[PDB]
Amino acid sequence: GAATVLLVIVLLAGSYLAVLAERGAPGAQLITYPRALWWSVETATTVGYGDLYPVTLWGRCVAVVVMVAGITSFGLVTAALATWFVGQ
Amino acid sequence: GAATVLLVIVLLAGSYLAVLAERGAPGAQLITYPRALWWSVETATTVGYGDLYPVTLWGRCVAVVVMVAGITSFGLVTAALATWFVGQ
Amino acid sequence: QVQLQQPGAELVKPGASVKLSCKASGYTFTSDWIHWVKQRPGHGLEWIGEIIPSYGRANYNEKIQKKATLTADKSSSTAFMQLSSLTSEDSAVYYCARERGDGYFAVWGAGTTVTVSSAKTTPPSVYPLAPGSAAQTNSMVTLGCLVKGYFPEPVTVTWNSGSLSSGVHTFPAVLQSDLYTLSSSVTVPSSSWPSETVTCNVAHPASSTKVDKKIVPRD
Amino acid sequence: QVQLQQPGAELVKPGASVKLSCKASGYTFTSDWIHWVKQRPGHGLEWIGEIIPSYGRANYNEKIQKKATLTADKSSSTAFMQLSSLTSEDSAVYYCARERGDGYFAVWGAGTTVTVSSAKTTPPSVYPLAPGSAAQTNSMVTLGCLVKGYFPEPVTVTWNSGSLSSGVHTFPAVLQSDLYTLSSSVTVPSSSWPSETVTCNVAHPASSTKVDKKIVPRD
Amino acid sequence: DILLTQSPAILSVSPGERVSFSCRASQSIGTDIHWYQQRTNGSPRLLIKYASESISGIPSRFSGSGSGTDFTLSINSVESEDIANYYCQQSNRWPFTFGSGTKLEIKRADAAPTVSIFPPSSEQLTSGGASVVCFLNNFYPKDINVKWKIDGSERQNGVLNSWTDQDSKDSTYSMSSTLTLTKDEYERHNSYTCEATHKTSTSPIVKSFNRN
Amino acid sequence: DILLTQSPAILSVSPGERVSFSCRASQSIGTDIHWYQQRTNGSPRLLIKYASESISGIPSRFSGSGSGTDFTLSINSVESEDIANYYCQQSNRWPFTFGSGTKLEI
Repeated sequence: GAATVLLVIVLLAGSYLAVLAERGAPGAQLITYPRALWWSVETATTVGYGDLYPVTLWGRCVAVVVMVAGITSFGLVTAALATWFVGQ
Repeated sequence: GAATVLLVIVLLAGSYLAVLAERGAPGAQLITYPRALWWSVETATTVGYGDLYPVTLWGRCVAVVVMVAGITSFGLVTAALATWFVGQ
Repeated sequence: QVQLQQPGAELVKPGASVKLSCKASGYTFTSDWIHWVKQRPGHGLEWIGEIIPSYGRANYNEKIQKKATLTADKSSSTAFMQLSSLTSEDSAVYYCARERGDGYFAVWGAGTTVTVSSAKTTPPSVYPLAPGSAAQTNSMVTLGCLVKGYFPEPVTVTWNSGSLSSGVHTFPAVLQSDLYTLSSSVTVPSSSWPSETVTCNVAHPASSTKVDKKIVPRD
Repeated sequence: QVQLQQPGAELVKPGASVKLSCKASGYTFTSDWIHWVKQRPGHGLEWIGEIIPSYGRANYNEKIQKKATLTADKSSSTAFMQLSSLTSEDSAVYYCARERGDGYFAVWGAGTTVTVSSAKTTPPSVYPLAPGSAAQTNSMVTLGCLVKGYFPEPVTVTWNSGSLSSGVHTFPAVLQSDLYTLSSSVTVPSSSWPSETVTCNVAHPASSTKVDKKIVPRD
Repeated sequence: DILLTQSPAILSVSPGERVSFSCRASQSIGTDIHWYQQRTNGSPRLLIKYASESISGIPSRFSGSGSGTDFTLSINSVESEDIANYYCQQSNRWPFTFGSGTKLEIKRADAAPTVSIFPPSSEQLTSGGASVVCFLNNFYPKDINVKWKIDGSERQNGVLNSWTDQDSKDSTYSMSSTLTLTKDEYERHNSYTCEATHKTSTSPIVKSFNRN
Repeated sequence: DILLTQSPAILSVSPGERVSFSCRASQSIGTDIHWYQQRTNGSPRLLIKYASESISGIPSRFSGSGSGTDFTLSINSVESEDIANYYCQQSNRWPFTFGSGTKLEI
């Protein structure tokens, strides 16, 4: 219920930092905030579209942080699994 | 808390072995330790960027070991789900 | 209001360096990036580099020799580009532009003309161009002003402080003996002149000068 | 200090085999790979294969006929390349190089010149080259040494044990009757010679010989 | 880095006709292409973003299309104000890059030049210099020749010419011709004449004036 | 295997002039390209790694750029000591391969 707050904090912090890390790296596509936010979601949700990813060392770090913070933070699925387990 | 130790052991053992398996295979891109460590993380985290993967038989094995050891070892998310469930 | 303000010109002796400025106004976000683009006369746009004021990191075009160093002052909302050890190859118009972190340059500065030369600065002499006494006027009359002996480029010529834009032609300057010269043309209904005043305003950024010359019929 | 040490040369009769060595020093990691590269005279670099000492596995270029077998001795930090059943096509310089598992060859050995021939080894004869008595000297004087009748390549010529490098030209060897010949040139201020000694040092790896020849004015 | 190819470098169209500028990327960049307009002596101005998105303030006349490697900027019914250089720019991969630009040229009806000659000013003479200026304004095509004559005799020394780019006001061209002489040289001659020869006429257009 | 094309094979420049060597890969290799210098009778020496990374000990004069399939090695103001053969090498896919080399002539 409140975890979902940390998720948006990360997804936004990740989105931002990611762009910072990647610009400068010739060939990097993670360089505009908007799509960087789309990347961050894909990452936490862990979904697998492989359409956007990092190439710099730092970028991969922001990546790792988003995976940890976000894959965990997505410990929000369960709350939605509880409410949907009760009122149904 | 301590599981996170086994993860780094695997990610490092996987990263190393993976490079060993893949070199020799014409067209294999999992052939430098650094990116091989990036692969290993993607694998345990199970994230889905599909930018790096194995082509040799042995490589896929190191892969399977990393998936098992790591997807499991990533049973660290929960600890972070507990501390973040308490001090919050 | 002007979102990005850049000085009109900078004269630099070969080997010396110069620091260009870009003062920004309007909305400012932590996601803004300030870009610099170089354009030589008659040529295209070349990306130089970018900087993110909120963090202070700068990136540069790897394909070209690095002549610039970018910095930014948050309190004065000003971005700077230090160009060092310049040669004539560095002479060009340098634009600054703002990108909201979404890939396109929403707005551009007016650009700073940088001239790398050993020659000295020289304000232009502005002379009137009124028809001769034997010239037959039509329903329209053409007047002008001669701007010569100035250096370096550029000069901005307007008519009646800018209120007069239609019927105006300003010719490209010609270089002779380390000095430029150009003329500007203006055409108004023959009946309105001299009853209605016609004055050209010549600004020369490099010398920080701006003079006016009223165009009146010859004696 | 030299990170990779390789012997200067190896003469091999057609059909026979030879084992090249590469002794490494400096930092050593479990992730190091030792590579071997072949380069024929006047041609480019050709990758032969690689081996990881920490594990002992070796990989080879599939595009070329396999002439090599790679091994490594951890205790002596030495990598070996066994070339078997050689022909003149195998004559070339063979380099060993170290890669830290990150894709680039951080350092290279000096290379081993392998010559596949039936001819026999022969140390070079080193003769002095001093100006004739009627030669007029300028502010500079040119001396040299003739190195002929040696086989196989190569020979390394230095002046004053290497302390003299500027003003030195060593000409490519010419092959005639199963023997090579070349000369090396050195130019020093005319005033410094013979007051200051000038000696050439000729090393012939294949014969394990190195001789010196002091250059003095003719009788 | 992504190479953006803009060909042809110059596009000639008749008034009111639809025109299309081409931009090809060396590799697929989705729809991450933006178009800018740059008039003579002006700064670049954003026209279209992300291949086809409209920008407020830009005439509906402008539109974009394409995705992948091939993009197009179109103008429905071109008019004089559209005369300028057009550049594409990509933001799919770092670093951002620009195309080399395409100039829009309009083929209008022929127009004879308006010729005006001006005697040097008294303010200039006071400085020991004398410039005689001649304007050949608003003509088309831009091909034109100017000739100077002092006292009936062709003059060539001291003459400098300047030609404007096509005008975004009426698609015409203009040219200035300046004959500079010292006050002395100027004082020992009577009439100065400028003659313009243009396709619109078999006979030259001449303007003169006497120093007296 | 990845083919690395280096053309022209010989590049002639005047002293103090900027020069650019070209390297094109048969397929996209990101920035996994490295440049080596080899003087007459000398062994290869690493100049630039991962397309544009500087190596300590190498004159600032040397720089690299590019990504994907096209790469460039540049020298600002060439001098005599730069006379040598220049080779590119890729490490994106196995096996590592070398370009055929470009000679710098002054």
